[PDB]
Amino acid sequence: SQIRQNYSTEVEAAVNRLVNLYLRASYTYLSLGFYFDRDDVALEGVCHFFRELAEEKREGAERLLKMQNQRGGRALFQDLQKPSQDEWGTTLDAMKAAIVLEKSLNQALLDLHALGSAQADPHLCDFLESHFLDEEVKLIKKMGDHLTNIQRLVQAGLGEYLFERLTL
Amino acid sequence: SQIRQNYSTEVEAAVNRLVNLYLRASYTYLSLGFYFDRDDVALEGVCHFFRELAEEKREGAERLLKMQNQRGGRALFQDLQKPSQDEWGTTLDAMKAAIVLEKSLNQALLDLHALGSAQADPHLCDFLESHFLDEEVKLIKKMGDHLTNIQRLVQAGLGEYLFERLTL
Amino acid sequence: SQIRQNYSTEVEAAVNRLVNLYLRASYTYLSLGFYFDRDDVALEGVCHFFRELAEEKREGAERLLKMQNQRGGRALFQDLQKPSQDEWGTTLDAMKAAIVLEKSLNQALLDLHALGSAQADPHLCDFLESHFLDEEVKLIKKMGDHLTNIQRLVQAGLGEYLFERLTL
Amino acid sequence: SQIRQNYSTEVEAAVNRLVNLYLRASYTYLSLGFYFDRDDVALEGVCHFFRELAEEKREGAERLLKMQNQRGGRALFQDLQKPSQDEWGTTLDAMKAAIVLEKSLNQALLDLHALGSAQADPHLCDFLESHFLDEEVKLIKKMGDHLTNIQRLVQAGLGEYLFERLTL
Ligand SMILES: CCc1cccc(CC)c1O
Ligand SMILES: CCc1cccc(CC)c1O
Repeated sequence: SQIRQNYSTEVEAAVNRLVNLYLRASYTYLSLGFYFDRDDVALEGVCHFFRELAEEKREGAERLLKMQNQRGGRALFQDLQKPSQDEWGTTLDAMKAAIVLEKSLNQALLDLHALGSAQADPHLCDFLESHFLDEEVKLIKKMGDHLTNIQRLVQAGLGEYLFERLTL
Repeated sequence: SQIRQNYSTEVEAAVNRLVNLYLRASYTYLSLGFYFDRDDVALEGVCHFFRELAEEKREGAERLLKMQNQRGGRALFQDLQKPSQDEWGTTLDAMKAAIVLEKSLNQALLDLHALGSAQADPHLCDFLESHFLDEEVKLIKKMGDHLTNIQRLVQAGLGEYLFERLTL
Repeated sequence: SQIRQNYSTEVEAAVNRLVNLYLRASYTYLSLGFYFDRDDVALEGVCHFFRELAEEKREGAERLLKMQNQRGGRALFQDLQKPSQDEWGTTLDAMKAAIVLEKSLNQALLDLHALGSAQADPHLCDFLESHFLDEEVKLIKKMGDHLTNIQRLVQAGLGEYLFERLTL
Repeated sequence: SQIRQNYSTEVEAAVNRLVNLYLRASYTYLSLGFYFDRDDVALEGVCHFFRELAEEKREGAERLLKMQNQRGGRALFQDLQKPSQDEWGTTLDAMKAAIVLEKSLNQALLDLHALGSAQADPHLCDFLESHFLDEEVKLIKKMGDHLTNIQRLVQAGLGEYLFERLTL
């Protein structure tokens, strides 16, 4: 590549893996969103919360792909595994599954930053710090806050309704 | 009729029956609306939800009558049977009765579409698809969502109040 | 399902398969878009054309999922197969691959409409006609027009540049 | 210096060298710009592209000098070597020379970031990441894209004209 400079094959490969993780997270949230739109679940604020996360994770993957090209790396796509569940249980179950998911993405970001640091690739390090690391910390904080309020509320049916109406 | 073309006596008669069904549905919802306005029931969001449905079903009947004339059919009116109940119980009872009602109207629409298909009357088929079939599916989806949230909420008095205040 | 009416298990299953086909088409176009953003390919109008198609096909899948829930069907997601190519060749190769893809989606839509017709499901028939069948015919017409102009232009390098600058 | 803190003599000296490299790059682009304004070359979009780069590299040097003073370092200026060529050949030759130049500046930035990291000078590391490293990666990506389109176009005279008219 005529433009490629200081960009290791190890980072290029890890960026392609992180793209797959973000697209898989987007797919998981798409499934979560539509589950809460079911007529027998019917929590529209929960549906909107997850649908908006599907969109954020998709945008995250496209920013990584744009960066891959900016550095002269080559995008390589793999299958997207279907989400781990077909039905997601209560808002509480779903928010616990969402935090598990986000912590895995954050750990993948931290591993990639560690690789870029070892490879002495400061553009990559800065890119992650600028667009991903702080967004994940803020999102995990918000989910943890939601989890705490959901738990304080669970008359489990009444608590689920009020959280969706008054917080989401 | 100088204008009548491809419009069978069977469809003309079924359209007149469907007009009666819609006017009867309007009347049912008028009764439901005023029941929830009773000082000893007093759920104003429920009253408004049903009153607005009375108006939609009346408009539905007038659109069918306009179509009957546009095709050269002849409107024939019958008695409107009084609604099946004088008192409608809880919001839950009422919303279950409303979904029963809407499913009967949807089944009458589907039967009429089947008749128009058999009679090779595409204007009729399109008319139903354009103005009625999707509106019924959306309305039944909304009622099913309401029923699910009402059920999750029923401290039955508190649940009824909160649904009327926070959803309707 | 309390709301489900006239919605066959065969249509429900075929809608879930069509969702997977649209998401796979979105993924293919995402790959096509980023290939044309490569520094050694560098045709930005081509990249934008495919990126915008990725977004349309994703929206198509979400409209199908919303309809599945509106009818009381249950969304079931499968793996998304990676796109069939890692590198897409010239604009001409890519536009030929895009038309192949769109014709497969159109054929899946026509098969689903045939199933809904056989199952006497007019809401489904109308839904496809309203949101999908005409959009596909218009898109295939546009791609065929692009293919004809690309072919008339291929001094193959000069022709590729001018098409991207003056048409896209 | 009353304000100097954690700022090593090695970084201070390297910043002064990087100022000289940026001013020399500005001078090179000034020469490139005016060459394309020659009546016997006459590619005004190329001239404007390089003139605007002369201005960016000059601004880059002034930002480094402002930072040198903010840290309590002392600016020391050296001769600016004249650009390496008096005539720059075709747009293609010139864009290849520009990418060579930018890669040398990027490598000097990466070396300075490595020095700041070794010296445990995070303000310097952040300063480079914030104002220089991403700008260079974006500029090198853009030049690589231009180089690819120039090459696809070279009827070498016609290709040069069309690139200047339709891209620049
Ligand atoms: C944002 C929803 C979504 C999920 C999974 C895969 C794709 C392909 C672009 C997608 O758009
Ligand atoms: C922006 C053009 C330019 C080139 C080289 C040197 C100087 C001195 C400021 C200059 O302004």
